[PDB]
Amino acid sequence: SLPAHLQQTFSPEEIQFIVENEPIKIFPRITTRQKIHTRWQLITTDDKALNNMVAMRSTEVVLWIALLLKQQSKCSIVAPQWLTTKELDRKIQYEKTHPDRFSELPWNWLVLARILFNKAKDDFHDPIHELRGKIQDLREIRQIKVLKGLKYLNESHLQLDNLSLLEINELRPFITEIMDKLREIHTASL
Amino acid sequence: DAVFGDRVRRFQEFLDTFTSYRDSVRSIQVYNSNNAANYLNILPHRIIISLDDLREFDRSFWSGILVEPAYFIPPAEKALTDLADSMDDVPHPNASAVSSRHPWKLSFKGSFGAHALSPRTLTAQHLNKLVSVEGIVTKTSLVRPKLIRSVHYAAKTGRFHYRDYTDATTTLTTRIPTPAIYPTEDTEGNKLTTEYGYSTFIDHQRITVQEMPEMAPAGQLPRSIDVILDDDLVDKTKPGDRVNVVGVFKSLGAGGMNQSNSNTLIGFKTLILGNTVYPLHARQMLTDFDIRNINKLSKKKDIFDILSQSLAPSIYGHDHIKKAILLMLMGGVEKNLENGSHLRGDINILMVGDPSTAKSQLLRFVLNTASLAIATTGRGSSGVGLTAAVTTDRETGERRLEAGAMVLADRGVVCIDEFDKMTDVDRVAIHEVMEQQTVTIAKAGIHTTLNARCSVIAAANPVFGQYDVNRDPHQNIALPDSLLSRFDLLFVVTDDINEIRDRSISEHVLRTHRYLPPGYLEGEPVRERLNLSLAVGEQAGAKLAKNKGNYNGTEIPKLVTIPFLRKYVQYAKERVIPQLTQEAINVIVKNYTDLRNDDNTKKSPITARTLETLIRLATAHAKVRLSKTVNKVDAKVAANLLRFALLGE
Amino acid sequence: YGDLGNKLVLEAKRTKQLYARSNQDVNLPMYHEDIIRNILKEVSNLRKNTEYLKEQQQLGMLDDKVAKCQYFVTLLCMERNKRCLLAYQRLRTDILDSMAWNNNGLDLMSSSQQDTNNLSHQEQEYLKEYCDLITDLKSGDLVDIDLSGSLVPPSDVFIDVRVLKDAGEIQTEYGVFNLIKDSQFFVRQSDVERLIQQGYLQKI
Amino acid sequence: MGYYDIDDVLADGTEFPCKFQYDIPGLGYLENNPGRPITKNTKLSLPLWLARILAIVGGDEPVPFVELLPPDMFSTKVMNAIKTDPVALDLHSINSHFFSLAIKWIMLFSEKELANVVSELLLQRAQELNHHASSLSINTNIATSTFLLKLEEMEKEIYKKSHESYKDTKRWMFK
Amino acid sequence: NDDDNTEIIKSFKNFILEFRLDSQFIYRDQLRNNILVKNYSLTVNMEHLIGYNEDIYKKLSDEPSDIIPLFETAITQVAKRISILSRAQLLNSLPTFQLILNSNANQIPLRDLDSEHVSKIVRLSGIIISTSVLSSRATYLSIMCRNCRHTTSITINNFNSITGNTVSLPRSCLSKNCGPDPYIIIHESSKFIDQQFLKLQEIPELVPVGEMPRNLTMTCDRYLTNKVIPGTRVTIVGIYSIYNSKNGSGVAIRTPYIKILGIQSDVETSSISVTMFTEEEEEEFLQLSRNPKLYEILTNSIAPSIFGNEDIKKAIVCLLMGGSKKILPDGMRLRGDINVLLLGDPGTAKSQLLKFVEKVSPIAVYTSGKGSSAAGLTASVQRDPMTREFYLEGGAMVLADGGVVCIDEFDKMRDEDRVAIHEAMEQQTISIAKAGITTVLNSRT
DNA sequence: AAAAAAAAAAAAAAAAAAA
DNA sequence: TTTTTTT
Ligand SMILES: Nc1ncnc2c1ncn2[C@@H]1O[C@H](COP(=O)(O)OP(=O)(O)OP(=O)(O)O)[C@@H](O)[C@H]1O
Ligand SMILES: Nc1ncnc2c1ncn2[C@@H]1O[C@H](COP(=O)(O)OP(=O)(O)OP(=O)(O)O)[C@@H](O)[C@H]1O
Ligand SMILES: [Mg+2]
Ligand SMILES: [Mg+2]
Ligand SMILES: [Zn+2]
Repeated sequence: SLPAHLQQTFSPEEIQFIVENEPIKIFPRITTRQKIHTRWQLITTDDKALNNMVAMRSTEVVLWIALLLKQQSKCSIVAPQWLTTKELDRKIQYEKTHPDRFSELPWNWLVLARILFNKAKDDFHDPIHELRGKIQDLREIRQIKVLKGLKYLNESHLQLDNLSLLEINELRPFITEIMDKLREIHTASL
Repeated sequence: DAVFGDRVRRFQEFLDTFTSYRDSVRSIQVYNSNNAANYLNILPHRIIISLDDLREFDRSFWSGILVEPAYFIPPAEKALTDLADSMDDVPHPNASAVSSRHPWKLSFKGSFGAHALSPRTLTAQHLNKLVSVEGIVTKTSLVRPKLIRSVHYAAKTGRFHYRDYTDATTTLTTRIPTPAIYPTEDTEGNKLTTEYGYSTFIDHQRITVQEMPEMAPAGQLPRSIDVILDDDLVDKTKPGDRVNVVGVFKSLGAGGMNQSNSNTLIGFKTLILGNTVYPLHARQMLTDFDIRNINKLSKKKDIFDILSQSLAPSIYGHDHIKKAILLMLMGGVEKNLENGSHLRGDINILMVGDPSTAKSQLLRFVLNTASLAIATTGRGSSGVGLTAAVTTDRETGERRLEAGAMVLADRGVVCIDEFDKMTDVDRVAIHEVMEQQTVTIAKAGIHTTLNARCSVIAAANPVFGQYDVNRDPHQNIALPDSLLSRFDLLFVVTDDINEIRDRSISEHVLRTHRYLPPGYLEGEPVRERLNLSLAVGEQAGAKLAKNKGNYNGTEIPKLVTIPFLRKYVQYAKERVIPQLTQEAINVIVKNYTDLRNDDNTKKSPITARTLETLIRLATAHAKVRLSKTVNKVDAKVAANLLRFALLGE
Repeated sequence: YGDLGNKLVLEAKRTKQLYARSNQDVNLPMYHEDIIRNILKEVSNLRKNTEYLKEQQQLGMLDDKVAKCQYFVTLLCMERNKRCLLAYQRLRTDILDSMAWNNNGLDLMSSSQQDTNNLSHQEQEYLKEYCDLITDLKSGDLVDIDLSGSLVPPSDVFIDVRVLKDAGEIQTEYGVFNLIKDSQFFVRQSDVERLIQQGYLQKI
Repeated sequence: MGYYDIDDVLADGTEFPCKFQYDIPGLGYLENNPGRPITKNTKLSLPLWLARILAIVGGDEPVPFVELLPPDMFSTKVMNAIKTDPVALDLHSINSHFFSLAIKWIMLFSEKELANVVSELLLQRAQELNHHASSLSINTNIATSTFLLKLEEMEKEIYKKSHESYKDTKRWMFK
Repeated sequence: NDDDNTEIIKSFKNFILEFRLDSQFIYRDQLRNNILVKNYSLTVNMEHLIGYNEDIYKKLSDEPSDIIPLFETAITQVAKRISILSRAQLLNSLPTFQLILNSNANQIPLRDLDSEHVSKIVRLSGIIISTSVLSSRATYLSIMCRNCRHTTSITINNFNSITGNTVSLPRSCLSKNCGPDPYIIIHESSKFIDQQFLKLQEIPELVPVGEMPRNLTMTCDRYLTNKVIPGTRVTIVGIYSIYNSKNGSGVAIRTPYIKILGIQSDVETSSISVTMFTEEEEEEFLQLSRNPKLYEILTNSIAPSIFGNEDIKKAIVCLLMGGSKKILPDGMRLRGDINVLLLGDPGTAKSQLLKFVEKVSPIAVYTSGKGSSAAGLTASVQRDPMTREFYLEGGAMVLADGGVVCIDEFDKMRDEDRVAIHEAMEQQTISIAKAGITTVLNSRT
C-alpha cells in the first residue's frame, strides 16, 4: 500500500509480525492428550503437536500461540542458546577479534530478545539487566562496524553477509537512493 | 633530518613539472641585471604559486601545507632558493650585495574553503594553520628596521666574522633565542669592529585588521586581530582600506606560565605572520574591448543624459540633481602657477529642503557608487577629532599624529548628513579645508601641514519644520554666508502637492516594494551568505554581455549598469585632461555679464567666483564626452544648469 | 512565454510538502482555476497566432525560416503549458484517490474537510466515480475480506478501550455494547477497529 | 526523466546563456520591439526547455538557430571549489537544482571529467548526511543547523526518509 | 594515592555504563549522538547522580575541583571504548570531554555569598552586562631544554584548587649539569582551548533597601563560550572560588570569582540567526497560527489588566511583529520597522503599557527621556585605564539592536539629545568620527 | 625594575545673559 | 522674572 510511500519498505510492526511467525519450543503446563475435547484443526500449522501434547514435555509450537498461552498460565517458554551470558561473551569476543566480518547471527536477532524480555521476564536463569547490557554492547559494536564499512559504496554491488533484519531495514532507503543516483550519473555519462 | 631533503627534492620535482614559475624567475633575474648599470624600480624576490595546481599534483604535500605549514613551508623555500641559485649565473658579482642571501619567500593564491575566516571566527582550533582573513585596516605602526646577521672585522687576522640573530617572530620554527649583544672580542682577545654596510637589516611594520561592521552579530561590536608583515610589502595600503591577508596563525610568548604570573586567569598571545596581502575592494583594470565599448559609447550624441538617468533608478524625479552628481564625481583639473599658487579644482554641492524628499537616500547611493568615500554625521563628530589626533604608539612610546576622517578621503569625496545640526565650532574647521584644502596641526611639539583635497556633499534641514517660500533665503538657513558662498551649487527641494505627481510617485514606490532577489523565493527572509569560492582571483568585442547595460525592458531609452559606469569614470579621470578655448570663453563671459546685470530676485547673490564654477563645469562636461578641448556646447549646458539651480527652470 | 505556469507548479510543490509533513490526507486546499483559465486564454491567443502565421506562410509572402521558427517556438510553449497543467492535475488526482481509498469509500461527510467546497465540480464527480469503483471492487470475488480494513498487523487479542463520544447501545455478535460516555472496555481487538477508525473510541 | 515529476519540471525552467549562431529577421518580438529583427551573434539567457531543442533542430550548413554558451555554474572556479573541500561547501547557494541540471548537462555533453568529481562530491556528502540522520535527541548546537541549511533540495528527501526510518526503529525498540 | 583515583574513575564509569530507565541507557545514547555531531560534551542531571548512589554525590559535594577532572576523564575513556575499534592493538583526536551539570537546588542571591561558600557548588541567577573577548589556554605543552636538549610533554588541567596550581618549569634537567630551569615552550605541536570572561549584576527586584547593585566575575571555557549576550537574564551553576592579587591594598586579600559549569537562559540563544526548534514546538506554533481568530486572542493577551484601549493594543501587536526588510540591486535599503508615539493626557496609563511591552519583547530596554543623553545612547568613546588606548563602547540604543526600545517622557529630553536619533531611526546606521575612529555602526530597532 | 602621562570625551553647577 | 548657555 502507498500510504506515504509505505509501498517500498517494511514497517517495524510488519517485521515483528514476520518474526513472530516462526516456530519455537515450549514447556506446557496443562495436558490435552486425546481420550484413549476439541480439535485444534488449524490451517497453517501442524495441529498434531497441539492435539498431542502432555504436561512437562518439550514440544514445538509457533511463536504467537506460545505468547497467547503465556498470557494465560498454560505456558513456559524455553529460551534459545543465545540468551545466556556465557554465549554472548564468546560472541562479543568474536566481534572484537575480527574487525571486518560481522558475527554469525540470524535474521531474528534482537527481535526475539525484545519480545521475550517484554513478556517472559520470569522464566530466565540469568538476570535480565546483564543480558540487556550485553545485547546493548553487541548493538553498539555492530553499529560501529556498519559505519566503518559504509565508507566505500561501489556503483556495481556490495556484500553484507551477516546483517540482521532491522539493521537492513533501517538502512535500506539511504543506501538504495545513493547507489541509484550514482548509477544514473554513470549511465548518463555513457 | 632526511625528511627535509625528501620534501625539498619533491618540491624541486614539482617546480620542474611547471614552466610558468621558471619563466617568472628568469624575467625577474634579467630585469634585475638590466637595472644594474644602464643609463629606479627593483623586483623583490617573491613568487606567487597557485596551490590548486599543487593539489592536482600531490594531495599529501598540499594537505601538509594547509594543516601544518611549519614543517612544510621552509623546505619549499629552501628548494626554491636552490633552484634560483642554480639558474643564477653571475661570474663578476659585487661584494656587499652578494652576501644578502635572500631566500625567495612565497605567496599563495587559490581556493581555501574552510580556511577562509573572519576576525570573529578565529579561535583555538585554528592555531598553527595557514589561513586567509578579510577585513578593514584600522591602524598602522611605524616602519622600523631590525637586525638579522652582523659582520665583524679584525685588523690582525683579516678574517671577517658574522653572527646571525633570530627571534620568535622572525622564523616560523621556535629555536633557542640569542641576545643582541655585539661580540667584539675574539677567542684569542682580538678586537672586532662591527661592519655596517655589510650586515643585514629588514623592515618591520605591525598593522591591525578589523572585521567589517556590516557583517556583525545582533548587538555586538566589531573585533580585530594582529598582523605582522616584514621585508617586502612593508608599507602597502593605509588605515581605512578593505584587505584580504593570507598568513600563518600562531601563538607566541610564555603568557605567564613562568614564575612571572600574578593571577590564575592569565592567557596567551595570538598573532598572524602575514605572507601576502590583496586589495579586496569589495576589477580596476580595462580590457581592449572595454576601451572599444567606452569609445563607441562616447562617440554617441546623447551619452550624458543616459549616464545621468543611470544613477539610482529607484529615485523619481530630481534629474538635474543626478546630472550635478555626475558632473561632481569627475570634476575639473587642478591649476597651479609658479606665481598664482593654487586654484581649487573640484565641485561642491549643498542640499537644503523639506523633510522626507529623498536626500539621505541619494547620498547613500553616492557613497556606494563612488570609488573612495567616507560617511560623516553632524551630531556624531567632533571637529578636533575630524582632522587629526595626538596618540602615542604602543611599541615606541612616542606620540604620533593619527589621521582624521576627511584626511583619509583625500582626493575622494566626503558626505555629511544633518550638516546644519553640527556644533558651530567644528564648522570653522570646515571653512579652513574649504579655503586652501590644507589642514595644519600645531600642538604638543608637532608642526605639520596635511594635504586634504577632497570634495564635500551635504544635506541640511531648514530652520523651521518646512521651507517657507515667502521668506528671505538667508532667513531659512542656519549657516553663515561665509561658508555658504564657498559652495558652488545650492539646491532647494520642496514636495509640491499635486495629485498627478502623487499618483505617479505612488506607482513608482509600489513598483519598487514588489521586488524579489533572483534565484530566491518570496516566502522566507534574506539570509547571510558565504564569501567567494576563491580567496584570490584575477571572444572579446563580439558578446556585449554587460556592455549595453540594458538589463530589462522598461523604457525605450537605454541604461547602463553600475560597474560599466564606474569603469567609464575611471577611464575619464585619467586618460583626458581637456583645455578650454576662446568660444567657450565668449559664451561664458556673455552669460556672466548678463546674469550680473539681470537685476531681478534670485536665491543667492552672485560674485566673481561663479565664473570659476562655470569654467570648472565646462571642463567637467568636456571630460564627460571625452574631448581634449572645451566647445561652446558645454558652456551652454553649464549656463543652463546654473540658471536652473539659481533662478529655477 | 510560459513563466506564469511555473507559478502554478511551484505552488503544487508546497501542497505535497503539506502531505509530507502531516503524513495524513487532510484539508486539501482550494484550487487555482483562475490562473489555469488565464493560461487557457493565452494559449488560445498562441494558437490563433500560429494559425494566422501558417495562413500567411501559405499565402507566399512569409519567409520559410521565420514560419518554421515561429511554429517551433509556439509548439514548445503549448507543450510546456500542457505539461504544467497535467503535472498539477495528476497530483490532485493522486491525493484525492488516496483520501478516498481509506475512508471505506463513503466520503464520510458527517464526520477530513467539512464542506469539500475546495474541490472543483469535475473533481467531485471523479471522487464519486472512484467511490463507486471502491464499492464495486469488494463486491466481487473478495466479499469475505474487507479491502478497506486496517493495515496494522494483528498483534494482540484483548485491548483496553476508552470511550470518546457518547451514543446509545450498539449490538455486536452474541452481545451488545452500550456506548456510555467516558467509560472503559476490556474487549476483543477485532471488534472495535471499525469504531476506532470512525473516531468514536480512543486509547488503543 | 519523469513527465509527472515536480522537481524535473521546475528544473527545466532555469535559464541558460546562449547566442544566436544564426541571424533571423522578425525575431525577438517576445522580448523587445517586435518590428526590429535580431542580428547575428546576439547573447541571450533562454530557458532550458526551449534552448535544449533550438540548439538541436538545425532548421537550415544545417547549423542550429542558437548556439549555447558554457553556463557560469559550470566554471573552473566552481570545479576548484568543489574539488578542494566539498563537505563544507554551500552548494545550495550556487543553485537549487544542481544535481538534475548536472545530469542533464552531462547528458547533452559527454564529459568524463564531471562524472567522477560529482560522484565523489555526493559520496562524501552522504557520509555526513548519515552521521546527522543517526543522531537523535533524548542543548542544540549550530553545526547541525548550518549544515542542514546548505543542502541541495534533492538531498532533503533522503535526509527526511532516513530520519523517519531511524525514528520509527527507535520508537519501536523503546516502549 | 593512585588507588583512590582508580576507584573513583571506575565508579563513575560503572555509573555511566549501568544507569538505565525502562529500557534505555540514556547517557550512552547521549554520548553516541554527541560524538556523531562532533559535540564532545556530556550532561549530568544531579538527581540521577543522587539516586544512583549518594556517596559519589557526597564526594562531588565536598571537593568539586579535585573530583571533577576524574569524571571528565572517565567520560573520555568510555567514549574511546564505545566509539573506536581496537583492531587487535591512528588519529585519536578526542580531547578531554567537557562535563556540564544541571540541578534544582535553592537559589542563593549574589549578596548572600560569604566566606562559608568557598570551594562549594552553588546556584544563582543575575543579569549579564559585559563580555570579554576570547582567549587561549594551553593544555598540552611541548617543552624543550637548551643544554641537554631533550623533549618532554606537560599535561595541563584547567581546574585550580590553590591559587598557584601551576608547575611552571621543573627544577633541574632530566637524566649534564644544566641550569635552574633551562626549558622553553615549543609553540608548535601543542593543544589550546578557548576561554572567556563575563560580568554579572544583581537582579533589580532583589536589591536590598537603599543599595546599589553589586558586580561579580565569571569564567567560562570550551563550549560554554559565546553562548550569552549582554542584557539577558541567566541562571548559572558553578563553583565559588578565589584567586590571589599580587599586582594589586589591605592584607591577605583574595578577590573571589565564579567558574561557570552550567548555563540556563530564557531565550536559548535562538535569535542570536537560524531556527532550531524541535518538531513538536514548531507543530504547536503552526496549530496556533491555523486558528481563524488568533488576532483577537493576541489583542486580548496584551496587558490584560489594562481596560478599554483597543487600537493602541492592535498597534503594539503590529509593531511587535514588524515589517519586511528589503534590499535592491543598486544598494538602496528600505526600513523594516514601525515606530509608534503615544501623545495623551495624564492618567490614561501610557507607561503601564511601556513596561509590559518591555517585558514581552525578547530584546527590550526601558529608559527615561529625562535621564539620557546623546552620547549615552548611540556610542561612547572610552580610554583604557592602563594602556590609555581609545575604544568604542556602545550605549543603550545599540544594546537593543534587533528588538525594541521603550522611551517615556519623550518631551522632557533636551533638544540637543533629540537630534542624534534622526539618522539612527531613518537609516538604522549610526556614524562616529571621534579621536580618529571612523566607524559606520548599524542599529535596527 | 616599572611604563604614569598629554591628549581627548563626557558629565555637571554656577553665573551671566536674553527674552 | 525666567530659561538658556557657557565655564
Ligand atoms: N522621488 C522618490 N523616489 C523614491 N523614493 C522617494 C522619493 N521621494 C521620497 N522617497 C522616499 O521617501 C523616504 C524618505 O527617506 P529619507 O530619510 O532618505 O529622505 P530625506 O528627504 O533625505 O529626509 P531627511 O531630511 O529627514 O533625512 C524614503 O523611504 C524614500 O524612498
Ligand atoms: N484604563 C485603565 N484601566 C486600569 N487602570 C488604569 C487605566 N488607566 C489608568 N489606570 C491606572 O492609572 C494608574 C497610573 O497610571 P500611569 O501613571 O502609568 O499613567 P500614564 O498615562 O502613563 O501617566 P503619565 O502621563 O503621568 O506618565 C495605574 O495604577 C493604573 O491602574
Ligand atoms: Mg532623509
Ligand atoms: Mg509615565
Ligand atoms: Zn639533560
